[PDB]
Amino acid sequence: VSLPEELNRVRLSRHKLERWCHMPFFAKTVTGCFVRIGIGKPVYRVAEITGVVETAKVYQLGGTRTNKGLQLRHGNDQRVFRLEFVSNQEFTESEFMKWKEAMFSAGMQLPTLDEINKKELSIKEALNYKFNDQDIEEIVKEKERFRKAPPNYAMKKTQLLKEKAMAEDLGDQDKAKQIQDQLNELEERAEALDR
Amino acid sequence: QQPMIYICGECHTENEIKSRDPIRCRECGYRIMYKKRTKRLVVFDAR
Amino acid sequence: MIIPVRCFTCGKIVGNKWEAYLGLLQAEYTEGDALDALGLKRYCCRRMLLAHVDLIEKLLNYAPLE
Ligand SMILES: [Zn+2]
Ligand SMILES: [Zn+2]
Repeated sequence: VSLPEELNRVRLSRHKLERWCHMPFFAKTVTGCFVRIGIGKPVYRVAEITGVVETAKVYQLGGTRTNKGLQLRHGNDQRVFRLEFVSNQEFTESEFMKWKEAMFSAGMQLPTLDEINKKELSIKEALNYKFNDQDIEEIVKEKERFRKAPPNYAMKKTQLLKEKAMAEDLGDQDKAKQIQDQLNELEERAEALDR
Repeated sequence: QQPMIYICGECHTENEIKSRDPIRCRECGYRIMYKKRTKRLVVFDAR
Repeated sequence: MIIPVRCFTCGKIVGNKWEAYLGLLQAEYTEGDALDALGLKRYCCRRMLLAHVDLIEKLLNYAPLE
């Protein structure tokens, strides 16, 4: 592997990562590809995807929002990164040479061309993967975990659910919390309607 | 390359649903979703 | 469901008078006076503002998103 054009085949752009924010096997299909993480002025450094991590900071990336990190490493220098800093630009000649030099200095053997050839098909086959298994439930659970509930049309459904939970729960503290949450939701809905 | 995009019932969020797949919203999870308007030349005469 | 654009019988433009008619009714005027204040002489065109029902509001309550 000595060309940039062949190396850009497995480059995971910022638009493709938005479709696997909650798909399983994220540590298998993603581990192996390279990304053009932006460091910051326009200089970029290619880093290897060692694995997957989870950050405690929740940030929104356009439409969706994820808090998962990405444990990268460039030769020897490693630290936590985020999926929002990745750029969509392809590996330039200067950055390609910089990455080659970093790999040679770090002693990490360059991945063989056949390795990239057989790895680039992983993303292609995962993209057209039929969601026949019970993965949609986990996806929706993860999405709703961070995504706040009131938005946008489920206000009445959420209010009914809160009332039902409060009625079912015989505890005093839980009842008070449910009543307070219901009152807050009703007040927010009234304010939105008035606006 | 048309994955037959749909519109969630209550989320009013787009979804990509292909054949032999469950009909549910990508988030929350509902069982209702409508289609999107055609792209054809919808031309009326203001008569 | 929405104010027509023209009087069925006459043809005089009446669509652009619903907001004005509502404002005139709101401030102080009465219908019989507001109608001629807007300039609706023929009784055929007055039924447009008197009889018209405003359902578009109820329709807008069912906001698709947000
Ligand atoms: Zn759903
Ligand atoms: Zn008339």
